[PDB]
Amino acid sequence: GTLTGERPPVFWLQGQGCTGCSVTLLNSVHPSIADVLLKVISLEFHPTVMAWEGEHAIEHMRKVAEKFKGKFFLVIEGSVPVEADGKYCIIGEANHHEISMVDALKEFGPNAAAVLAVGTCAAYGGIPAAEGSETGATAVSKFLGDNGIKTPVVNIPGCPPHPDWIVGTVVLALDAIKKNGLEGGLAEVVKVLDSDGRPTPFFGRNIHENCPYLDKYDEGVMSATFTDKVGCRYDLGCKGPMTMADCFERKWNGGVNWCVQNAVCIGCVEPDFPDGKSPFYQA
Amino acid sequence: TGRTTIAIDPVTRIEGHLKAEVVVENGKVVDARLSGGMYRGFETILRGRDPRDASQIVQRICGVCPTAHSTASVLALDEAFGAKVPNNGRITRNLIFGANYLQSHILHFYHLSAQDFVQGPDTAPFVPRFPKSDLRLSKELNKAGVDQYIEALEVRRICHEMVALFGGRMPHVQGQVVGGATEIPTKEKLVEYAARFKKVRDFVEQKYVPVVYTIGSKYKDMFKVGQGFKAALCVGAFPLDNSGKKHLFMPGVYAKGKDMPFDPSKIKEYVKYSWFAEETTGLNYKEGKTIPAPDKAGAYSFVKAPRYDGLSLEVGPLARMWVNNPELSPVGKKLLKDLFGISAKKFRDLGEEAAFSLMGRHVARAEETYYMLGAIEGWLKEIKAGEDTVVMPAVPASAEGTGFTEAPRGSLLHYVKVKDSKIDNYQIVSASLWNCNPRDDMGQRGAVEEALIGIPVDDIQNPVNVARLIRAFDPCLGCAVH
Ligand code: SF4
Ligand code: SF4
Ligand code: SF4
Ligand code: FCO
Ligand SMILES: [Cl-]
Ligand SMILES: [Fe+2]
Ligand SMILES: [S]
Repeated sequence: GTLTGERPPVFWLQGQGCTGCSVTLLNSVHPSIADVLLKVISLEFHPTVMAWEGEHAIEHMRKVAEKFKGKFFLVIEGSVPVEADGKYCIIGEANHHEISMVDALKEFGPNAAAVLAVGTCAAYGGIPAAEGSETGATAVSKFLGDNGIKTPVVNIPGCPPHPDWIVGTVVLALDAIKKNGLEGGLAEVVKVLDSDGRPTPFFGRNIHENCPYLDKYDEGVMSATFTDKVGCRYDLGCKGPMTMADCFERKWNGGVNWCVQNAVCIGCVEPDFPDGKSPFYQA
Repeated sequence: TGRTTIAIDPVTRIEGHLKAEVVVENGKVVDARLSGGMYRGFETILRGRDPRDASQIVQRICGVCPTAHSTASVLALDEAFGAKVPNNGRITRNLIFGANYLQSHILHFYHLSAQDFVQGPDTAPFVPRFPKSDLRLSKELNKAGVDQYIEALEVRRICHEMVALFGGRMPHVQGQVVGGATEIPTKEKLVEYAARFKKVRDFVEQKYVPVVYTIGSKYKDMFKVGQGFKAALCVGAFPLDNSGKKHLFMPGVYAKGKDMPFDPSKIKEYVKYSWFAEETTGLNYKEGKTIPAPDKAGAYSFVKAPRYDGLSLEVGPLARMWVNNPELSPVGKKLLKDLFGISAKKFRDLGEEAAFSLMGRHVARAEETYYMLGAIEGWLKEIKAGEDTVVMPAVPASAEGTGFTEAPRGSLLHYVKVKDSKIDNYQIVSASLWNCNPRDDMGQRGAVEEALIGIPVDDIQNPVNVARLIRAFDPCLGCAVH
């Protein structure tokens, strides 16, 4: 990229998020987040990092949205709660009117080029939708479908995702669009999504079948304490067998560790996370 | 001039969802209300689970500060389970968590706060902004701010590599569990941690601490506002031995000009102005309840209103540094003299008024970052490569426990009650809860609400100081509400 190249507009809306999907993106090694922001995309609205504030920030997003109707990318971090008429997530106020996450997704969703549901909360509901919750936390694709909004969705799950999955999905999409235009490009992206909406380049391989401790699993040699790094982690709760992600190879945080080496995989990229992956510390 | 009422939603360059509404009369804020507008309900989501799951689930309160929740949760579980964490595991935990203090403070000052004082490059997300943003720095100093913002993106990423070395990944560590830490530090990985730490130390010492004092010296007016109650809380953090009695930050309360002990039984959470059922008001956390009431008349936040013996207190670096009164950094002492004409040796030598101020909170955070370097250096000397860091305790049928620590933004406790080997109750009283809460049942404002009183708004069309004050507290509304 260059400082003076084409950089499409992106709005980043937080629903019932923890900001961890934003923070994981800040950890991108290559391209660095500085290069992503200054050379790859134009991050026009993001509540955690943008200069302006309040109604002025909302109106800025609305002005860009009008100029780039049908063409901006919409990132969602967090789930969308529908109970209590949307009141469990208010994201702004303008014209003396509060704007719920429900409202915001109904406003901008129809006019995005594509919606990137970043993180398991946005993709699948995640922890806010788990047993014991009461906010009607809803995944992006379901919310949009329920409301008749047909904009394409790509899921980039994880709790959090690896930055390479987020940046890499953006790169995949922008490449496809460069080659084919917007509709042709998005069609090429959809072709490489699995049945859970995930890009098969990153989510197409199972952790367990590629795990360095697979021989130990097959031999029945199981660690009885977390600090025994020789045995397989299955009896300690490892969910690698049920998890589709490339963590075994790219690892985490500049390659310095990953969940299976350190402790256990908790299946954080899967549509049933957390409840279908719990208890975490037994099989 | 008369009244203007200003609503700001979203308040940006904080974490999470916050609305601030202020009443301005004659150029000053005369009233304030803070609203945490997003709720998830972790305290109810947790019920019925294997208690060990909590140390993963609770981290998702907060992707900026997940190590703090991890820590509070495992300490609570350790107590409930009767788990005796090995000495080397205590130290390993401190290395995992301490590295995120560095990350969080650097993120806060540069990536959230610095644009309050620094004009970024002429492209989103640095523009557009208020036409009169009150950006006072010379071209050279402004450029230093931008250059350091950019460098800090790499430094904070390196801090997360440090966290992940023994924590597994970050955000959302795998490496802290009931019973200790899941990965014994190896000699090789301790070399890796130290090498990264050296880079972070150099950035903190040479860039961050000096830039805060230098920018502060161009905004001296910002030490004169934002006092609020001048009342603080610290509950203790980073245990320094296995006794449970000695911590890097020792507990204490400060209010009405007096130091007092911290007794956690004096914490009560009020809900009159919060969206929770009225019958749940006034409960100590050991008996806490979380029953949302999003339509309740008069309420304006999903943040409960915690009070300490009736007092509205603030938390965070200022609170800890004021309560503990450590020596100031060498560069802080020097720059206070050179740039402010202030002679100071220990933190309280700033005086109560300047410490409890908008800019004083930024200074406290920079000083605390420097202070944490020494703690981490100490842990790197104390740790023993190869020595076991975890025990594997059976889940109890019936038990309770409380974990107390200090998140980067302030005091944090988690309380767990286990019945039939499952979570019966789980209550969280977090840092930004103490800072960013609404009025209590007597109408007394939360700490930031009160600190807004007196903030200058000489230009209602560019009311920049309202959110500048809020940002000094490093709010995290995910944590505040959970
Ligand atoms: S997916 Fe996980 S890391 Fe991302 S917003 Fe949800 S809880 Fe946070
Ligand atoms: S450690 Fe986990 S992913 Fe690896 S072989 Fe064992 S069960 Fe499978
Ligand atoms: S190893 Fe498992 S828990 Fe860790 S990031 Fe990958 S999918 Fe998530
Ligand atoms: N730091 C942090 Fe998060 C907040 N507030 C917690 O606890
Ligand atoms: Cl933390
Ligand atoms: Fe709570
Ligand atoms: S936080």
